[PDB]
Amino acid sequence: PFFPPLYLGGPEITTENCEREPIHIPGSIQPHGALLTADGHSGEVLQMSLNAATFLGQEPTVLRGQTLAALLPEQWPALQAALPPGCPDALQYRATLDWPAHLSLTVHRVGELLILEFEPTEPHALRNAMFALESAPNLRALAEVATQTVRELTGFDRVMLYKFAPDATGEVIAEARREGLHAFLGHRFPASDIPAQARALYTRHLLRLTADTRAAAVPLDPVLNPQTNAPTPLGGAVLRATSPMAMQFLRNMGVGSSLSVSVVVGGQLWGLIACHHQTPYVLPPDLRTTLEYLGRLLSLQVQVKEAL
Ligand SMILES: *C/C=C1/C(=C/c2[nH]c(/C=C3[NH+]=C(/C=C4\NC(=O)C(C=C)=C4C)C(C)=C\3CCC(=O)O)c(CCC(=O)O)c2C)NC(=O)[C@H]1C
Repeated sequence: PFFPPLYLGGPEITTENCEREPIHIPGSIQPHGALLTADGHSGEVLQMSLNAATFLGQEPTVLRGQTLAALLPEQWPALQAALPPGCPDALQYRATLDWPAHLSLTVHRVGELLILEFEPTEPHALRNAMFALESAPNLRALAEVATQTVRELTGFDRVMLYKFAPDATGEVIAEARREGLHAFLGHRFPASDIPAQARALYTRHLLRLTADTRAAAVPLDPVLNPQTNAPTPLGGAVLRATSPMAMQFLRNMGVGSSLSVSVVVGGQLWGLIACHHQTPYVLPPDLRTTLEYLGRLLSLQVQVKEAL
């Protein structure tokens, strides 16, 4: 059972209680984007990341109480139509906004709350890349093709296929890596390195990232959803702040930027496409959607090859 988060008197997480960190409700985001939450009926802005002015041109206390009908007149109708009450929380509305300078808008619904993520935005290849995954003659070749394809798409310094054993230990079973990096191929890691609540979250929410492993989280205020007087679920928000314990592991590994995609086989977390960059690095939003698609395609191909 989860500890309370830090803003509800919960303890700072240690290695004795890795699995009890409520990573889905950090009440904070990464600073490379802005997050608002809004009432799913009124469009009233209820919560604001403290950096909202950087991206949206208005202070949190000025955005607070304004409606999405006022703030996003061109998107609000489509947004309402796209994400009705009771729709799946995996369902996304996506728009490209003109900003005086594009801004990618990603929206999902959790209960009666809309969660709005704003971050800056920037097939012949992909088709051949899919056919390459399809064409791999065994699981090892599939793993190698998948890591090299993702490295070519992203430019990440390292792309690993990280496979879970039945005891939830992990192993790097393939990797594409920059010249000069030390090999992790064949290295195994304890189950606690990706604790049980992270594995559960990653079965439902298939991509997460840390753009800068040194960056302080930006608070969401007010931190509790005024609808519920309870924490705002951020498991479906790519801007969600990462566990400080996970961020520290990456810094100690010389990793400035991390991104992973779930590999899901018969509804169980099989592994991760796990990416590192030495330098902080914001993967463009369009490249993430492509990487989510490849994760789904890889998941289907892994299920087939392992039966053999
Ligand atoms: C006491 C808690 C600890 C802990 C928690 C923790 N770890 C994650 C997430 C990840 N850990 C990963 C581990 C590895 N990445 C590698 O490259 C290697 C080895 C080469 C390992 C072992 C990975 C891949 C993830 C997923 C996220 C990512 O892709 O960067 C979480 C969840 C983070 C979040 O989503 O907020 C947590 C709570 N890790 C520990 O090592 C102990 C100290």
